Amino acid sequence: NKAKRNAENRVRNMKMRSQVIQRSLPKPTKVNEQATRATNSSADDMVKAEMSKLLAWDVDNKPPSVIYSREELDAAADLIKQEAESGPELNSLMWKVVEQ
Amino acid sequence: MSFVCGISGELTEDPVVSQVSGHIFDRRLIVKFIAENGTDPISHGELSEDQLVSLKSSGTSIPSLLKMLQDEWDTVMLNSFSLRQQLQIARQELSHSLYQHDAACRVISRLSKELTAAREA
Amino acid sequence: MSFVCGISGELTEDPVVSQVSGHIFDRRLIVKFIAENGTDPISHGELSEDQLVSLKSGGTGSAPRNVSGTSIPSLLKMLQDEWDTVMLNSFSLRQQLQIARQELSHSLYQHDAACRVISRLSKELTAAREA
Amino acid sequence: ALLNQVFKSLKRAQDLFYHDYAQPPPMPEENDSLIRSMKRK
Repeated sequence: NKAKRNAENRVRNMKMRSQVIQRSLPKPTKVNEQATRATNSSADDMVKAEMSKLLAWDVDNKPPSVIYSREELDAAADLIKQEAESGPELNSLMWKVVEQ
Repeated sequence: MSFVCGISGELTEDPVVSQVSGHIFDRRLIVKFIAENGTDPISHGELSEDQLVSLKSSGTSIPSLLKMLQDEWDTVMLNSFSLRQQLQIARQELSHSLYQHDAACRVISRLSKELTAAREA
Repeated sequence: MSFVCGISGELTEDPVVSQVSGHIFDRRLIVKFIAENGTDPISHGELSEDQLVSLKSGGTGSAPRNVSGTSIPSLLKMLQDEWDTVMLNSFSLRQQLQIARQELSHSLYQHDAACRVISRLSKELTAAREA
Repeated sequence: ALLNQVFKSLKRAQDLFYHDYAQPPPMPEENDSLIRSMKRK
């Protein structure tokens, strides 16, 4: 009960965290209020709104009012990558323009 | 002939090829790579110091050569710094991209649940 | 004498080299070793009395030993060791940058995720009203 | 061209990490340790 049952819950809860937390990727020291601004008129804006809640959860430890399971988020992620196409391959032209 | 090392990207006085990949290295770098990593730097297969096959093969002024070392060393360090700077930018872009993805999953999850209400109104 | 025998671990007064050897031996050691063993103490090559040559010092012209610690060879050596380290560091940085840059290029779904949301919300805005 | 999408993605990533811009670029622990291990050898 104290070990592997909690350890399952530890990794289970860690699987609910954003992939930034799970990979230990960089996250900002403060949630920039200038970057989070949006027109509240496009699909990109409402994604940016929810993104602000994820950043608060990871930077401020201010969790969202609801958190979806890994199964719901994975089923949602599946719906993204089945739609997306023609994603750019890495090439020397990309290396040129990123340097620019 | 000019031979270019796959680790450094520079000419070598002692070109060596690895049988685990067929890429050409400076003997001294690859031995130090093996002695630290134990692997081929390009193919990531197991590699050892006996597996290297050797390839076949005026001055100007001492202050001039020392000034070439100075300018060249600043170029190598500029490369090392900009790699660290570009690496963190790559990590910052990546974490933002994952944040856009995870926020998009929250939106798609949210909307797909709200779309069930129209079947039970 | 400042050479230390590789077998006995004590300082020589009669240093000897042979063509199949590499570690130093004493003359008064190797001749009895030839008699009992006949065999090189380190390489196990066959030993014979014509192979042994004895070292000497202090001949005319012999350069004075540099004791000051700094030298041109040792500085060029350590500058070379710096360069090897910095290139292997830069290589592993360049490798990590390539991996991170690669996957973020593949992860560029943002425009296509947005179109799916637009498609989803425009369905919702009709589903919200046909009831 | 890819440059436009790269620009917009980089600009947003920079803007989100704006409070970190004054910090120097880090040295990864793997890279720092492999320098030290080679020096020790």
